[PDB]
Formats: sequence, C-alpha cells, structure tokens
Amino acid sequence: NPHFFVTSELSVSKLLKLRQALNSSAEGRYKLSVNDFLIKAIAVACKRVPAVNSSWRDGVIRQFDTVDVSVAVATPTGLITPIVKGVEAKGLETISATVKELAKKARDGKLKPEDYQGGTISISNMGMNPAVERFTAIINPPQAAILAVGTTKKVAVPVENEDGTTGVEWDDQIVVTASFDHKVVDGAVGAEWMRELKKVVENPLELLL
Amino acid sequence: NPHFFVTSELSVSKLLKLRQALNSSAEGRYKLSVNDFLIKAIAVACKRVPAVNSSWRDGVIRQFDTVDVSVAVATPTGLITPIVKGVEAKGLETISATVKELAKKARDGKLKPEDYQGGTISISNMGMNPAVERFTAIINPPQAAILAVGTTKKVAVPVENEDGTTGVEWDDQIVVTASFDHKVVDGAVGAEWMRELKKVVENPLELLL
Amino acid sequence: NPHFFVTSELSVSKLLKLRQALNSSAEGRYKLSVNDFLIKAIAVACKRVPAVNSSWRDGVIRQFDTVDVSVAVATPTGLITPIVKGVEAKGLETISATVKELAKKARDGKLKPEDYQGGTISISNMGMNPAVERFTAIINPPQAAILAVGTTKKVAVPVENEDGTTGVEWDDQIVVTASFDHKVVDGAVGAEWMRELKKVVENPLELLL
Amino acid sequence: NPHFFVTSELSVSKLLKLRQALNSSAEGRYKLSVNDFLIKAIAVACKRVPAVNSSWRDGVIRQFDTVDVSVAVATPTGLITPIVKGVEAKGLETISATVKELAKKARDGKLKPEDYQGGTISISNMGMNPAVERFTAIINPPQAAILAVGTTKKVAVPVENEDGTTGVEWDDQIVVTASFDHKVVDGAVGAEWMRELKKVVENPLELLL
Repeated sequence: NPHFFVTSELSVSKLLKLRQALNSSAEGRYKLSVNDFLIKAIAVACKRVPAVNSSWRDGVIRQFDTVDVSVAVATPTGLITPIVKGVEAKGLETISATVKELAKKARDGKLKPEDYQGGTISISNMGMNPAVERFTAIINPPQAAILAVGTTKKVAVPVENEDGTTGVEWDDQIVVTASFDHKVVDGAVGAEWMRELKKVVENPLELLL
Repeated sequence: NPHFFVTSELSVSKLLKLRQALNSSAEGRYKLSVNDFLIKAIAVACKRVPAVNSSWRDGVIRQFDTVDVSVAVATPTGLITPIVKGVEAKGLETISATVKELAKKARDGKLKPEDYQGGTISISNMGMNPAVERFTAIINPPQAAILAVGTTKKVAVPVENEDGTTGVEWDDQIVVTASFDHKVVDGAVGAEWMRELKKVVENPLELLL
Repeated sequence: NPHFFVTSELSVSKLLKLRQALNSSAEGRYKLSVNDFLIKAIAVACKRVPAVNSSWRDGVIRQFDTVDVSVAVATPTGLITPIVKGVEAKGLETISATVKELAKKARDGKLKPEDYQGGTISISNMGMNPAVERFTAIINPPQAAILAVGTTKKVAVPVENEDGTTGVEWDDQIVVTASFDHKVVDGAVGAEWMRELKKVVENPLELLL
Repeated sequence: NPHFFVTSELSVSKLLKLRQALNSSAEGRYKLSVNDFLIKAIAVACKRVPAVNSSWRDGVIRQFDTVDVSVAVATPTGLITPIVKGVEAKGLETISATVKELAKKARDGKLKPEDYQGGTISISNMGMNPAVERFTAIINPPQAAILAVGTTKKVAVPVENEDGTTGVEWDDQIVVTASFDHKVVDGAVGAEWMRELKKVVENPLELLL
C-alpha cells in the first residue's frame, strides 16, 4: 500500500469571521463549527476534480459521480465512521444538524448498520484538543484518499505595510494532511486537488459558488 | 503494519533554564542533558496512561504495569538499543549515569546480551546535529509506540504585551514525532498521551510530581 | 518496506541571488531554475557520502561509484522519470539544457526507452504550484533514497541587530523530505548526508568546490 | 539509652513558593503540605547516607537498604504511627494521598494491624499550632533516629544589599530536632546527615534529583 503523504497550510481567520457572523445571526436552530466549513469545502473540491473520490476493485477501479463523505468520531468502544450523502446538494446547516445528530447517536449507543457502508473520502479531525499538528490514519480499503486536520495555531504571516518595510501582523493557521493510494490517485492530481482546495478555503466567499 | 504518524510541538526554554540551574548547582557527580528530561517525562506520561506501553503477541496483547525505556544510540557497527528499567521509580541523576555509562559501553565494545531484550517504548534523538526536524524509525516488533525527537530551533511565540498590540518575543521550540501500531493503540489514546505529555513538559515543575 | 521519513529546512535567499545574477549575465544560451541548483548540490552531496546512492539485489547490495540522477516529470499519461548521468562531472548549464530538453521530449511524445533504466536517487519537485509543503513518493525498487522538494515560503529568521534586542527580518525558506529504505541506508548516515547537504546549499559558493 | 539531641535551622521560603506554585497548578487531585516536602527530603537524605536508617537487635545491628518512614498522628485514643514504604521510589503526590488517607483512617477508626510494624525513622510534626519550637519524642525501640519538626517563625536573615551596608530583609525559618541512639549512630554521621539534609531542603530544586 504505497500511501504518500502530501500536506498544505491554510489561513482560517476569514473562516472564523464568517463562522462568528453566522453564529451570531443564528436564532438557535443550527450550530456551526470549522469542521462544517471543511467538509463543505472538500465536497465542492471533490466536485471540482472527480479523480480523488474513486474506489479500487479487484483489478478494475470505479469512479463516483456523486460525493459521499465519511466523518470519524471518537467513541470509547473504538473508531466510528458515520456517513453523509449528497453533501454538495445540501447546504451547511443541514449537514451540521446531520453530523451533530450522528455524533449524539454514537454517544447514546450504536447506529443503523448501513451508516458504516459507503463513502468516498474519510475525514478525521482532533482540532478540539491542542498538542497535535499532523496526523494521518490509514486509508480505508474501499476508499482512495484520507484528509486529516490538525489544530489551529497563531503564527506570523507576510504583510507589506508602508510604515514598516517588513511589518509583522499575526494570523491563525491550520495544517492539513492527505494520504492517497498511488494505485488510483497519483501525486499530480493530488497536488492539484489540494491547491484548488486551499484556493476555495482561503477566501470562503466562493463556498456558495 | 498501519503505523500512523502523529506529532506535537514543544516549548523547551523552561527546560533549558532548569537544566542550566541544576548543572550549575552540580558538583560534577552528574551530567544532565535534554534527553534526560524527555525520558523522565515520557516515563511519567506512560505511567499516566498505560495503553501506549503494551505489546502484541500472536493474536492476544499484553499490558505492562511497569515502564521499561529503550534508547537508541548510534554505533559504527549499526543501531544499538540499550534498555533502562524501572525509570519511574528512579530519579534523573541515576538514569543520567546509566545512559551515559551504557553509551560509553557501546563505544568501547559490545554490551551484556540481555540489555537488548525488553522494553516498552523506543526513543531516538539526533538533536545533537542540526538539519533535522522530523523523523520516525519503524516500530520494533515487540513494541507498540516509538517517539522520535528532532532539534531545537528558535521561532516566534504569541505574546500579549501592552505597549505592542501584537508584540513579538522569540523562544526555542522542538518537534516530536510518534509512530504507533494501530493494532493496539488507536489515534484517540495517542493524542491524549501526546497532549498530556506536552502538558507535563511545557512546565517542568510537574516532573517531580 | 521500512521507509523512514527524515526532513530538513533550507534557506534559499542566497540561491535566489545567485540565480538572478547568473540569469541576468546570461545571453540566452541557458536558462536556470532552482531545481538545477538542487540537483547539482545533491550530486555533490552523494559524492561526499556514497552510502545513500546504492541499490539492493536479492540479498546482496551494490554500491555505485558514479552518480546518476533521475528527475520526475508530470505527464498526462502518468509519471515519467528521465535520467541524467555523470552529473558531478558536468556543470549546471549542461544539465539545465539536458533537463529542459528531456522535459520537452516528454511533452511532445515518448522518449528513448533506456532513459527509464538506471539511476541512483529519484528527485521530484512540485515547487511550481503553491499549497504543498511536504510530500514523499514511494522509493523506486532499484533505488535506495528519494528526495522530494516542496515550495518556498517566507518566514522569520533569527537576527541579532543592535538597535532591536530581538529583531525580526524575514527570509525565504524551503522544506525537503527524504525517504530511505532502512535495508541499506540507516538513520545516522541519512542524517549525516542531510546535514552536509544543507551545509552545501545554505551558502552556494561551495557548489563550485 | 544515650539519646543525644542535635538540631538544625532551615529556611523554607523557597519551599513555600514551590508549594504555592504546585498547589495553584493542581486541579484538585492532590493536596500538598510542608510535611510532604520534609518526608520526601528526609527519604532522599536517608538514601544519601544509610547509616541513620538502621535497627539494633540483641547485640547485633541490621542495616536497611530501602527506606520506610513512619509518621506520627494525634488521636484521642493516643499516639498512632502510620507507615509508608518505598518512599524514595514514589513521587510526592502519591505519598500525599497515602498520608492523608491514613490520617482519615485514623480519624474514622482503627487501621490494619501491620501498618504499625516496620519503619526506619519516626517523624512527628505539630507545626500546625503555634507556641512550639523544639521537641523530641523518645526513639521507638526498633528505630535508631527520630526527627521532630516545630513551627515556622519569621526572623531576620543576612543580606548584602548595596544601598544598606548591613541591610535587613526577613524570611520564614523553621527548627528541627534529631534524637539518635548512640549505640548505632554516632554524632559525626548524624551531623553529616543533618547538614546534607539542610543542603537538600534549602533549595528544593534538588528534590527531583
């Protein structure tokens, strides 16, 4: 299993501003987190290039026209992978309610058994606790790509103010990792998908596009 | 062998201050290095959560109540793994003398043959030379986790001084990597162990705890 | 295949200055890129320590006195690995012309079939597009080490000006990754090769050495 | 029974600072008092010189390699001596929990009968109430040394400030007393043990040593 690890580095301050604005405008019917924006962005990204969201059979490979995103949730019994289907068609409040409902279902017991079967990309995120920057779980056998998300730190970013020739103003910054299979997805298309994903995420206004 | 790589990023300036104070107070009977603090901290960390320090047999797994730490040393013949046992009970001067004596034994020849058998976590550190930030040797077959340590760089860290709204003051910072097995230790407990390890190391005053 | 991933972090501003000077002095007969300096530097580095540029047969291993560098190029059909031989003897303009000619040959069709066989280290570099910092393709079967190159970012670097006690002046900085085999090349010699490679690259004036 | 009384005078302000720091950093799982630092320090001190922690049989004497510390607790029924074993191996939070649990066990009733047998040095401390500076209970028959602790007062300590040729700044100060047997432990080794104990306690940073 030749799984090569690529990475990217994303600026999220715009996402924080948008999340705060939407949460303040909310009347309580929905709750938003950064994982919501990440899953919507990666759904749009997979719509952009369908190469990443494929599967490998015995010899032959199959490509999915639609997008099905599996999210990892931590349970005392082990690792659970709830699924959400048709993410591109849905908004972000609906997927928010779906993921929180699936999480609480995992808390109170076991889920309906076909919530485990299916999917195109597996997503894991321990950004809640600190002391984690990079990680990559093994790719699931029916999958072809896994995207892992670390925590958000606070580092200096290039700025070109006039009074200060160099200038230093700080921004929040996050690290993502992607493990592919190299049997279906090669390095070039993975780098393309990552760069266009960063292009989508850096300015969130194109999420509605 | 699904070995997933997690990482953390540690501040060591407090450790440097403590090491300098103890070395100045020393009368020559003991010599201290950063590896000493790392091995003591990880011993306490394994005491905190015993899940990481286990082993896998044919099908069944075995959990060790005590801690046995194997340290990697570079030799012209190859790679050697001296062992230290009961690290949690011992202080740091005793383990310091033990590791330096084992290192010089490796220099002058071969060791007693049962110094190779046993252990719970393997530790490797090439922080002596520069030009290394991340690395991860393969996990030893009777082990379940390996922690590798890079070098210490000097980077900017968040500060909240009054005169400067952003403010910039620099600190030394180190990178650690952890390769687990995923047959015994899953991602969640590994992240827990790493975050509590960083909590222990960041302020060294809890080492005596 | 126990492929352990080591990394380094290089300052390239001197290389940019030298590249700009040589390109301005050029009359059009040659074109220079950062990949040229990297391949020349790694050729000299392999000349420094011949351990990395070896191959593994069935049980026995073979060491190459000369250097043969294979460079990866992205093609719509897939991944292509043109080869350049005797790089240490040649300058940098000759290897520049050779690599650009091989790239355009890959563009317009297929190459002469023995351009695929041979080599000591495989080099891949997607530094052209942004949104990539670390990656590592699997080592080719007749090879023993692969060096991957990310993009160049702009980060703060330690400075010791008098007026500012800390001081902050920024520099361009690049990330490199190295995947070895651990059947032939162990961690120590890999770290040695990486540190001496960084020593060569940081100040490019030793390239002519 | 020729029990000669030696004494020492200790500065504890550093211990108060360390205790306050650790208690503030505590999340409630442990509670620390000065007696904890004293018992850990004397355990390390007995490890330093094993002469004090011995016992006398009929004619012959026996020396203990390990350390077992008996602490005196005041009960309405009389005087009770709970025991803690292997103190040097354990930290200070574990012995803290052990001593508080033994104290509350003495409060709610009688203890398991073998908690009375064994030990190397008996420790008594009425530092809680004021109006006590020196005291010394008789040595227990199977013991060879008893260390009693008074209360902490506030007295002037030598200082060498520049503006004030003499200078006066005040510090907290405690008095300790030691009654030996003179059948096993003579004056010289007792004075050695006391001076090295004061050396350990005055700067608590060597407790982790």
